[PDB]
Amino acid sequence: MASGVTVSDVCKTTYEEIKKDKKHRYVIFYIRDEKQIDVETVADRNAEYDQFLEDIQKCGPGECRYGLFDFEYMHQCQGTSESSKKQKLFLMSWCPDTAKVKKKMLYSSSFDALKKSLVGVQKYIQATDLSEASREAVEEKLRATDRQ
Repeated sequence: MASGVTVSDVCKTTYEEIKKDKKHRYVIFYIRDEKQIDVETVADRNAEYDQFLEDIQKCGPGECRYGLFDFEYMHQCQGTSESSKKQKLFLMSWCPDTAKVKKKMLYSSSFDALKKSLVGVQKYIQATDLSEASREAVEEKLRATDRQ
């Protein structure tokens, strides 16, 4: 990583689909050649967050990953179960920053780089280790930027 990342076309095609048809519920980005952004994992609502969690950590422990998720979250308030169905896009960087510095240098540039490609996402948050990246930890950061 020499500060300045190239986004692969796989990211564009996924975004153009997820923005219109959104049958690519969440796209997992991987870091390409340690200087480019790539898409090496895609999944839809057929898989749940548990399967998502297990599969990514199975694919690799300590490297850089990203995830753009467009889902309709129903937020209810005041004990009134109106359930405000709000579709929200979130970007999450799955990368152990606490690991090898050569690895965290890579996502350092690309974290802001892909924001240009998947522009329109609401919140971008990083999750380092499996302790920080869990299904519950995912719902916490998505509601933290919401409104009661």
